[PDB]
Amino acid sequence: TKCTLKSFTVEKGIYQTSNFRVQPTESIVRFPNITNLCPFGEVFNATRFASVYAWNRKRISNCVADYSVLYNSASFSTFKCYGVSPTKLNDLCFTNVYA
Amino acid sequence: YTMSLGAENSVAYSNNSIAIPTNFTISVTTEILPVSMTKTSVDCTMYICGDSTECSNLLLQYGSFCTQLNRALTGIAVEQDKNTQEVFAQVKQIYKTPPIKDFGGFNFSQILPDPSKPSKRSPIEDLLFNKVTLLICAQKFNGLTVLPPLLTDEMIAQYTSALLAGTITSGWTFGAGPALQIPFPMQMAYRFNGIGVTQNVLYENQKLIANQFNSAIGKIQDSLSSALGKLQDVVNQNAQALNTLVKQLSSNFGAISSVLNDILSRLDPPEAEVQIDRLITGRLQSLQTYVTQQLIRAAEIRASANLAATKMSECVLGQSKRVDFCGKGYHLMSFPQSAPHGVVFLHVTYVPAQEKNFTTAPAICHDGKAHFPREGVFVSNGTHWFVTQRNFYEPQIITTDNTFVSGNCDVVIGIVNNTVYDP
Amino acid sequence: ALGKLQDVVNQNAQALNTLVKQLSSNFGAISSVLNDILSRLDPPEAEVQIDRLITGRLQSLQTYVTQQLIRAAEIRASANLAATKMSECVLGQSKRVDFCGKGYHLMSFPQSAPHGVVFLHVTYVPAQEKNFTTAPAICHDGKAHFPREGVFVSNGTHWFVTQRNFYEPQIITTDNTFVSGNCDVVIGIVNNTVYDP
Amino acid sequence: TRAGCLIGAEHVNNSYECDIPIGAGICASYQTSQSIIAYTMSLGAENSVAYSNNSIAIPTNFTISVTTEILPVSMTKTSVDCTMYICG
Amino acid sequence: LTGTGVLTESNKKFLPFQQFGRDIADTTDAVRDPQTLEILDITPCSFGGV
Repeated sequence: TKCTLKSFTVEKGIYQTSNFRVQPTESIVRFPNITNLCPFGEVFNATRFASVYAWNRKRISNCVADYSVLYNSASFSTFKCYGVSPTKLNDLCFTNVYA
Repeated sequence: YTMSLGAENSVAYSNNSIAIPTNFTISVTTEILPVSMTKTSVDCTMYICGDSTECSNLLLQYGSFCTQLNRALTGIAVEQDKNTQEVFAQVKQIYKTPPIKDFGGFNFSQILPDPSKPSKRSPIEDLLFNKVTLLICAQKFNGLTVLPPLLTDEMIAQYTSALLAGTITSGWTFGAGPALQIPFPMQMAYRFNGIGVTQNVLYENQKLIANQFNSAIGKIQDSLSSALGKLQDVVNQNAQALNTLVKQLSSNFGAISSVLNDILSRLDPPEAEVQIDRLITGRLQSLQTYVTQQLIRAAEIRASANLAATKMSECVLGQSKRVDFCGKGYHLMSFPQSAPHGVVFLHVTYVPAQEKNFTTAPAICHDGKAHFPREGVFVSNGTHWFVTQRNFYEPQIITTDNTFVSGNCDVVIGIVNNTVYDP
Repeated sequence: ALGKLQDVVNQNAQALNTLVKQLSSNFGAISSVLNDILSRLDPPEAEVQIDRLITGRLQSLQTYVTQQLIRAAEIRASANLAATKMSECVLGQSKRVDFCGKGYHLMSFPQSAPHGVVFLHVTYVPAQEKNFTTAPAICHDGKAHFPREGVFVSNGTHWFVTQRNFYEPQIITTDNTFVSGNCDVVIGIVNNTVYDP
Repeated sequence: TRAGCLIGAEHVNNSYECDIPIGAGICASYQTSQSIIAYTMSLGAENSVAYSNNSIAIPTNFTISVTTEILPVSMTKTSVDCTMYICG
Repeated sequence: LTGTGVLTESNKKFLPFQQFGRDIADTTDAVRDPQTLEILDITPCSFGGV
């Protein structure tokens, strides 16, 4: 009361302090698990690529996505992710991955 | 259509023409006044932030704003508590109705509370509470709590029944000192005597005034049960302001999302601080607009509660000679009723009904001496010259203690020659 | 006490203290001092810091103007009440019930107050009580007599006329009553003689 | 109760004058060895007026009573300049 | 989607193409499990004032 009123001689009455809240202890994490793995080897290293006007389209779904394998295969020049953190891909769920 | 302004009549004015009433009505009229409203309190943490830590970190440079808004809502809540305590406490003493219900023909049964009901209200208070209809946990999970009022509805009805028992047994002595008992025909005759109507007018037709009062209370009973828009729009405005605050959470305000956990699920705080601070600015602007609207509404309900406390102290605790303040007509007494977040009065007014056209003279001439009336008017029925009071036609003959002399007769442009009886 | 004069000064002084303490906030800037911001930054990148402090201090100032105007309306309403109470309670005697004190109002004295006024209402309060057996009319010999400005009371043996706010027992004469009709039209009436001197 | 969950206060069956208002017809006070009590408030004296068809009460003495009533009239006249407030 | 609250049982079945639930103040108050396929109600444990 002295903290929320900022005096040391508190007059009688009704005063409001912070409310009674309950701290959670556990976290329950619900993802569907997939045995299959998304293609990255022949996607990031193929034998022949097309031009820029006829760009190659690939659909990636029904698999578990992971970016750990890209850090040991080859040294990329630019790795830029806009609109989302690159370290928070595993904390979300991917929806409609297109290459 | 072009709107009309009522009936279109001319008063048939002459220089010697007087309309004295002969018969009359006793009409009780109602008046609806808000007193208080719902005491809501908004905390900033659950409203703006919720259960977020960096939001409470970033809100500390807007913390005196939230101290100011909590100060404003607590001041509004104690102001409406002071408003309800100021309106429904004019006596410090609770008076009760005697079990004998002989009031001189007056039926006080549907404004006094019924002990057979589980609640302690009158039936007019019952069907007046039933007309105003007052999502709760969904608002309270957001941080929008509603404080309960200080005086409960049983306590407001108990104060109302105390004021009613004081108005019936004492009338106006209990509002100006100790309660002096007086029977109700002499009390209602004193309310006539405060106008200018003599007491014998009531004492000769007491059953007619009692039947007019009981039929008029019955007409108020049938009129209210078949509105209360002075109390309904206050609850509608307050509930619409709270629903405006509820739909002032889905606004993005120029950010990518309106949910803070949705923002934290996809952004790091170096690229999230500007969007969360934009959401702080938008939600604090919404809350500042709500506090400004609630303060203007609290000033309006405070002015209406000051008017209601003035009307209770001047119409309930006494007879007011202020015209069109306690009803439409010459005011006799008023009866307060409890209401959901307000007060309802029942202003009983003397209203004259019939009228006849009379030839008059401001003074008469008996023996070269102008006789002016003490408290009445000279009228004529064509041949005979009579003195009557200003609200009923009582044929009284001209006698020298009913008039007073002033000078000679050739100073008044309108004067007649008529013999005083001089007994 | 004098709490209605103290709460106004407390609200105004603490609102000025709120305006003083609102200058220390950053509002989303690197510092709350314009001298510190202009000392550590060039003008072509400090405009967002100065503009954000202008936005925060401006919003706090308009908040102060809003509460000060609402409190100005409240003190204007209370002072219009005070001016009406001086012009009616002090100048003149008011018959308005519970407007110039508790009781029948006689006169009032204003006193000067710091940012206010204090009235000293002098009110008639009646004291003590005696129960009397009363009647609204008396009957002498077939004529119903009604009191002019008082009430009929009785101590048990004789019938007297007295006024309604003080008890002086007077002999019921034909000078202080008036006749209206015959006796069998009033439900409460007594057969009591008039001396007729 | 309806105002909420109150701890650190003893409920009493008596009713006193409201000292510290709580809500829903409940007020708290300090005087009950001495601890915070909670009670339903009183509204005044419980009595009835002796009414009858022919009984009136006429006062015999009186008390001239002087009461006080305090109303605010003015407040402090403050002025704010932006060039000295926001700026410097 | 991360949130805080108390997971209680429900009786309002969703649709086979629906997964999500939302109310008048855009808070998630009903949810679909990805494996159990059971409707669960979210009630916050933050209810009270001091």
